This record gives sequence, C-alpha cells and structure tokens, in this order.
Amino acid sequence: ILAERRKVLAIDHLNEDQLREKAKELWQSIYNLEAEKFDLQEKFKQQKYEINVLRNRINDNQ
Amino acid sequence: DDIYKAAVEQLTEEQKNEFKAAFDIFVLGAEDGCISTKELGKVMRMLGQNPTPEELQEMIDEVDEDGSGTVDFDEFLVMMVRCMKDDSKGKSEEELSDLFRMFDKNADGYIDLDELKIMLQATGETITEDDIEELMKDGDKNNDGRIDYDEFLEFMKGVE
Amino acid sequence: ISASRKLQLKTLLLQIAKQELEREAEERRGEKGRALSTRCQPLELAGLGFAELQDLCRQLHARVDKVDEERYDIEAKVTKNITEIADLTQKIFDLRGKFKRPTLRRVRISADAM
Amino acid sequence: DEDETTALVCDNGSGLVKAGFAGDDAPRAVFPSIVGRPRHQGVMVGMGQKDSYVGDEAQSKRGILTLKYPIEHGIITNWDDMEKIWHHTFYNELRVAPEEHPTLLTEAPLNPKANREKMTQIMFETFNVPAMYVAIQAVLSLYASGRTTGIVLDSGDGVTHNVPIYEGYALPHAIMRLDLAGRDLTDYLMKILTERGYSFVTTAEREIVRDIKEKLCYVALDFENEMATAASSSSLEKSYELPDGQVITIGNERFRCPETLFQPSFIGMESAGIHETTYNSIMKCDIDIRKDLYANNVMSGGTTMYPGIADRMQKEITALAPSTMKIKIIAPPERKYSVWIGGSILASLSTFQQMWITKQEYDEAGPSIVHRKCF
Amino acid sequence: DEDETTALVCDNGSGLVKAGFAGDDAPRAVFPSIVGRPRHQGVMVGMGQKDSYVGDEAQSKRGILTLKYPIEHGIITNWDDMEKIWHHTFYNELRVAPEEHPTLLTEAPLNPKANREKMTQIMFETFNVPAMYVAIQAVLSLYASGRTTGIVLDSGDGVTHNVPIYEGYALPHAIMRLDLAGRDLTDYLMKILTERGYSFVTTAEREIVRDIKEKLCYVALDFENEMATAASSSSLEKSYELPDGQVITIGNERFRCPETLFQPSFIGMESAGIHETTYNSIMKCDIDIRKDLYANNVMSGGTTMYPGIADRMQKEITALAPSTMKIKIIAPPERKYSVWIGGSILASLSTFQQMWITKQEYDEAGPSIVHRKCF
Repeated sequence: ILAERRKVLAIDHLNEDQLREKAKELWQSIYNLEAEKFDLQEKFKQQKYEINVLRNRINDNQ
Repeated sequence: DDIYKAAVEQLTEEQKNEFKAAFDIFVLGAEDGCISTKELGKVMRMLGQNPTPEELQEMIDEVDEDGSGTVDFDEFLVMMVRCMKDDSKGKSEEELSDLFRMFDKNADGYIDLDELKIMLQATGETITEDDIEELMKDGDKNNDGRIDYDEFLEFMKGVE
Repeated sequence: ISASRKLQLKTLLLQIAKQELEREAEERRGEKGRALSTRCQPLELAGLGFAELQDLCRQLHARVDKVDEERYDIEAKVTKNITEIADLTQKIFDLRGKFKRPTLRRVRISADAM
Repeated sequence: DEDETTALVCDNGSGLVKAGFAGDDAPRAVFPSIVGRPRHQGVMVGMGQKDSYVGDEAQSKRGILTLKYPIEHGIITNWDDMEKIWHHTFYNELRVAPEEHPTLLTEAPLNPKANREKMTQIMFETFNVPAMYVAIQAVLSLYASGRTTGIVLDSGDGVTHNVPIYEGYALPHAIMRLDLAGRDLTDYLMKILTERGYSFVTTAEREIVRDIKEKLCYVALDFENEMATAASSSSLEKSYELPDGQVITIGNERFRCPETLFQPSFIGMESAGIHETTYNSIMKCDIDIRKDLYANNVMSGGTTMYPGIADRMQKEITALAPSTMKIKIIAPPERKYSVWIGGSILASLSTFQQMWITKQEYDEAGPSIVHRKCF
Repeated sequence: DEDETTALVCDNGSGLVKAGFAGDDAPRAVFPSIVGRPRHQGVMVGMGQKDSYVGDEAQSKRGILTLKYPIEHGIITNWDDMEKIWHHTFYNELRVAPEEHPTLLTEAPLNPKANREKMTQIMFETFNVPAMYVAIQAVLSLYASGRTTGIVLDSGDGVTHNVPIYEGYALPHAIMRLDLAGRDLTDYLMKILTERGYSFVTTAEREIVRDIKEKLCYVALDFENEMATAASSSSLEKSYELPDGQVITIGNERFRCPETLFQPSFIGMESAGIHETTYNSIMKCDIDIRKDLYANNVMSGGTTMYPGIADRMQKEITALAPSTMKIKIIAPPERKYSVWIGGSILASLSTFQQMWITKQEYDEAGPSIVHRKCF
C-alpha cells in the first residue's frame, strides 16, 4: 500500500517537459504530504495530551 | 450579580423569542412593572418547566434579590441559567479538551493554581487568590488544588 | 461569589483557552507550511540536464514513498491514540456513570397533584 | 397514562405488592396481596357486590370478608388469586400491563425455583408480556442505595434472606437465611396484646394488629433499659384507635414485638437474631472482603422503619465484630421501597437491556427458562 | 517522552516485578508478579469487572480473586500473563511505549532456556521493542553492589542463585542452583501459624502470611538461644493486625520461618542450607580465587533484609572457613532492588551497547538468537 502510495514516476524515457512535470508533480505530492504529516503530528500531540487526561481522570474516578 | 448579563450572553436567541412571546401574558390588566412574587410559581409553571412550590418559594427568596418583587430580563435569563443551565452552549468537552491542553501549558491533564494563574494572566485578568481558588474549587471538584480535565468540563461546560 | 463570579471568571478562562487553541491551530498551520517548505525540499529544475532530472524523478519517487511512509506512521499513531482514547474514555464512561448514571433520572413528580 | 413501552416492575410479597413502571423512583400504587371473600349470606338484591375482592377493594369491604394472602414466605401457593390481583394492578389502577410492556419481578436468591417458573409462565401466558427478568432483591437494594457492596437484609413479609454481595458478585456460601419476617413480628404482637385483654383473631382484627405494629412499634438501641422504664411507667404507653372508636393501650409490647428481630426465640425460632445473622454473613466471607462488608450493612425491605433499628444493628454488629474495624450501617428513606426502586433502576439500566428473556426464547424453552436466563 | 532513547528495565522475579527506565536509581513502580481472576459469579449488572487483573490491581481486588504467579521459581510458564503485567507496567506506570526504547530483562543463567527465549519473544513480537537484552542476575547484583568479584546471594522468592564471579568472569562449575527460597519460607509460616490456631490455606491468607513474614520475621545470628527464650516467653511475641481487625501474635515462629534457609529440612528439602551452599561455591573455585570470594560474599535479592542475616551468614561461613582468613559480607541497601539497579547500570554502559539484539537480528534468527547474543 506504500508502493501504491508512492507514485511510480515515468523517469527514463521522457523529454525534458514531461520529466520535469513528473518531478514537480511528485515533489508537490511530498509537499502536501508533509503538510498532512504535520497536521497528524499536531493531532497526535493533542490526543496524547487527552490520553494523559484520560488516565488522570481515571485515577480521579478510580 | 454579573451572571445576569452572563446569561444574556449565555442564552440562545430562539429561546428568548418564545420567552418574550410567553412573557407577553403576565399582565393581568394595566401593568407596567408591578409583577408579584406569589405569581412566581405560576410563571415558572408557564415557560415550559415543571416546578414545585418549594423551589417556587425559594426562588421567591433566591430571586428578587432586589426585593421589589421584580425581575429584569437579565435576572430572568440568569435564573433561567442559574438553575436550568441554558448557558453559552458549553462548546464541547473535546473542543474543551483542546482548550485544556492550552490551559495545561505544562501538559498536565489538570489546571492547577499555577496553570489557572498563568492562563488568567494570558487573559490579562489579574490573579487575586480568590479568583484562582474560586475557579479552582468551582473546577477542582476533587479539591486536589487543581482542576483536572473532567473537573474542567463540569467546570467550564455551560461556559463560553 | 455566586455562579456569577466563578462562572464568568472561567468564561474568561475558557475564552483565553479558545484563543490559545486558535493559536495552537495557527501553529499547526504555520509550522505546517514550514514543514511543507523544509521536509519537502524544493526542486532545482532550472537549467539542468537529462540524467540529473532522471535521478531527480527517482528522488521524488523515493521521497513521496518516504513522506507517505512517515504520514502513515503518524496516522497510525493517531489511530492508536484513538484506540487508547476509546479504552480510557470507556473506563471513565463506566466509572463516572456509576457515580451519576444510576442516580441520573427524574421520577416521583405527580405526588403533589394526585 | 404512559407514552412509552417502559418495563413494569412488581415486588410481590406476603404483605403487599409494590408496583409501578420502570424509570420512576417509587411504585405508582400499592396492592395488598389479598383476595377477600364474603363470609356471610346475602339478603338484599340490587346491591352490586363482587364474587371476590382484591387489593384495596378487599380491605375497603373487609367488615364482612375473610381476607386471604396467596403468598407464604415468598412462595405463591395460590396463583389464581395472584392473577386477579395482578389484573387489577395492571389494568384498573396502574393503567399499564405486561401485554404492552416487558416485566421485572423481584426475588430472594434461595426462593424455591418452582416459584419463579410459575410466575414466569403467568406473565408470559396470562398477561402476554413480550419479555421478562427476575432480579435478586439484594441487587435491587444495592442499586437503590448507591452501592455495589454490602450485606443486604431484605426483611420480607414472610422471610428474611440476608445475602452478602461484594464488587457486584454474590458470596452465596455466606447467606444466612432466616425464617423470621414482618408477619411473624405481627404474630408475637397479637399474642402479647391478647395477654393484655385484646385478642386479635378474625380478619378485621388481624388487619388492625398489623396496623398497630406499623404505627406504634419500635426497637430502640437498648431493649433492657427501654423495658425497665416501659414496664414501670405509663409515660411509655400509647393508645391506638380501633375502628369502632374504642382504644387499645400498649406499653412495652410496643418494643417486644420488634425485638423478635433480635430475639427470634420469642416466636419459637431457634435463632440468635438478625445482628448475629448479619455478622455471620460478613464473618464467613474472606478477610479481604470482610472489611468492605463491615463498612456496608444494608437494611432494606420492611421492619427497618422501626425507630432505633439503625443504632440497634450497628451496635450489636460492632460488639460481635473484631476491634479496630469500622462497622457502618445504611438505612436510607428509600426503606421498604428500595427493592421496588432497584427493580426500576435495573429494568431501565442500559447494561441490562440484553438481560431480558424475550417471548421467543420463552416459548422455545418454556417457563423453566427463568432458571437458566435469570439466576 | 524521555530525553534519550534509554532502555527500559524490568526485573521480573517469582515474587515481584520491579520496573523503570535505564539511567534512573530506582524502579518507577513495583508490581506483584500476579494475575488475579474472580472465583465468584456476578450478581449485579453494569459493574465493569475484568476477566483478569494484574499487579497491584490483582492485589487490590484480591478479596474475590484467585491469585496466580506466572513465574515458577524463576521460569515464566505463563507468558500471556506476563505480557499483560508488562503492558500495565510500561503504559500505566512508566508511561513509555517499548516501541521507541530497547528493553532489558533479567534471569539466572541456570534457568532452563524457555525463560530467556520467551522474554525476548514477548518484547519483540507483542511490544515491538527495537532491541533486547537478557541479563545475568549475578552481574546486575555486583554492579549495584560495587563489586567485580564476589558471590551473589540472591535468596529471593523463587530460587537461590549463589553464583561466584571473579574479575567479571563467571565460575560456572561452582554455581549451585538451590531449591530454597522466600516462597517456601511463606508456606512454612502458614503451616506453623495453623498450629497456633490461625489457619492460613487460601490465596488471601497466603498474601497475609507473606506480609507477616516481611514485617515481623528475622533470622537471628543465634537461633538456638533465641528460640529457647522466644518459645518460653510472650515478651518476645510480636502482634500483627490481620485485614479484618483480628490479631495474631508470633513468637519463636517469627524466626523459625527464616531459619529454614539454614535448616531446609523444615520444608522437606535435602540441603545443607544457604550458608553451606555459599561456602561450597567458594570451595569449588580455584585456591587463588577462594580467598577473594571469602572476603566478598555479596547479598542481593530478597530475604537478605532479615535482621541478623548478614551476621548469620558471615558467622556460619566463618565457622566452615579456614583460620587466619577474614570472611566478610557486603549487604547494600540496594538489597532486593539490586538486580533492577544493575539493569539500569548495565543497559547504560558504553561497553554494553554492542550486546543488544536489534529488531532485525531477532526476526532473521528467531527467539533462539538469545543464546548467541546475550550470554
């Protein structure tokens, strides 16, 4: 599912135009996926905090 | 006290529309503010709640803090919310939890007197010892000196 | 110090928390733009040759692979956070319910009228 | 009367049946477990009259009726009479019936199993209930009381069960069932009031002495000191009004009746009393259980309305109990009603919605299903 | 979560589990090596209730649980139970997921293969630990104790190891696996306290006796004169408060229990006891080694906390030992916690960073790898 997630770029048998296109396409792919990565990291910090929250209130409810 | 205009904020407007629609009826003929407190029972029976003469007489005493038998729309909306917490929606518990992580800048899972203090300073509102402890105990239900997260919810649910 | 005092003090407190969380989401957005720029390094597509762009396309192939990899990492991390949230939150569900839920109802009303 | 198919709850003893619907904290009405029948020959015609009377009808017209109770020590011996009482309970007065509602029944853990089998058959075949559950009275008392742990003295009309529960689990090896209940306390009272010159034999008289007990009697924290004064002075006497305008004046009999709870030998029973019985239910449990049961002596059912019972029980158990240990007693205003109330709580709990026997499982298995599905 | 990707350290004995992170000076938490299970039928509904409880949950809810130990005299025989104890340890008390940290576990090398193989497998396959290392208890004890040379006496709950080490080297032919441990001392005490009128036969009772032993018992350097008086006078008895408020007093039995370590015949064991076993481990080493081990007997593990034990052991060895020579015992406060402390030290050494099994080598080789990479 990751080899699917990555895009198999046409790399070898193209001209300058479509090869630069492949390059910039997958580059902007990496770009927006770093955006989603950092969003997920922020969510992940929030959820870890709320997890410590949950254990705290458990002790408060335990 | 300030919970009057608080409720005026806290209350939603589709409420106050029918609030005034039903408020239109109290006038027993040629009245301009001469509302009585014996009718407090009946008027609490009108607006859609199911009250009992005990709480009717209490609010006869618990309300009319002005003693004139009168109640402002501010007092109206508060004694709505001070019993029926028709407050400012208590935006969530989980939006609240994301707020609570910012309360516990120290990633505590609990708003302590320190986090209470620093966060109210982030408001700009100064720290009187009552302030934080008024907020602490009103939130620190466990009275651990600090407001844990669900302590914060029951604390700041029904709160903007 | 009626419900007025504490409720509106915590209203100002919940509002500074609201601004704090808006600022935290703004950190998400801005540091996300920064992670965009840096984590995904730009392309020097101007004025280069054939084999260089070949290797650059292989490089962005491997880089979408790695960014997808890290992204699934952080996704499954949030997913296991969600799993343990379900767990601990159901714990608190049961615990707090025991404190209130069997006591949470309204009966014995018409005793005053019947 | 109702706009939802809420479960109905009925607490059926040898005294009265408490009944109402789930998601109330009280019965809607009380239905004495009584079927009345005339003991006289009619002379006038065009007088209305019933072939048999039930519940409150049976008590209201009791002047010429003999009143019988279909339940003995928790067992229905006459279920045809219970069906008439139930029909009235459901269709005339509570205005709800099993036909359109699931039904919960309350029972003791050692109640003879055949008794649940018959009640199960009746609610499914006579009242067409869509579903059933028979619950433990001790469980119901603990829910009503806000507890998961304790010794529940369910003080029924014909039997007291006495079962320890810990962390929601039964501890059956420590059940100390006793054949002493509110109806036996009444027997002692009528015998001692007979000694004073007021015999109670016939139906009207039987109902009066029960009523005297409920309104005049108490246990007190110290029987012997209470008697030293009550047996010596008229200041401890109370005159009760009899239906015909005459009165009965009662002295130390006022507490000697209730005392049978602590002194079962008063009615010929070979027992040390309810505090010893409670003590053994705690003491026969493992030592890491004992501390929680000592801290949770739960009074429920009837007779717990007697003044001084909370103090009499806590002090006697404390005396029997090891030192250092804290002995505590629960005796809430939800007394006598707490079993019914617990039935309401249990029937309505979300955690209990899958615990109901449906009228599918019932017909495939028959009435004996209650023995596998409930307890 | 930590300021370094430090190894996590967990010392899992047959008694208790000590856990924390490498680099600290103490475990963050200690758990009983127990998984508890209810032995009663639930009566109430919506009560929560787990299938099994672990560690401190198992002990806190023990009133109705049977308590089992997954480790048998140093060997894990139930690895599903140890995985649950570990998950609790790592996620609820240490609050660190092993996926981001190496983990160090401990065992005696005398352990018959299965323990190190399964310990390695659980951490790599259920916790996805990036690396593993199964350590030697004697090594860990000597680091904690400030020694490179000496004999480790780890007389804890499971088995006594008694392994000699010289200049950091094992002298394996002199290691005597001994079936005399703290768990046997508890069983003996349960039986002699039964003779006194306080029977202890159930799980709760076994835990009580272990608590009595830990707080009331001592060995005495001179048990013969101590029992001549303790068995004759109440003035040497110590009172212990049982969970239900009852009191047990213990006299010569207080030391009679610990004495088993020197008198193993008390539990039916054919052994010379720990002092002679230690002596024989010294004797079995070369003549130019013997003197360094006589001067360096090192206490570790459990039971080494009994009053009079350092003196009892030094004097018994001195009696068996040759003249001129000074026989000495080292008994650090890091007693019982010394294997865990050693784990923290070892995990963190620069000379031990090549000893870790990575989660690559593990999968290529399988769990049998522990025999090539750890020792």
